[PDB]
Amino acid sequence: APSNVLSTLLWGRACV
Repeated sequence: APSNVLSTLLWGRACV
């Protein structure tokens, strides 16, 4: 799912 706020930290790794 979209990182939104924390997606960035785990962008392309784990935003869920």
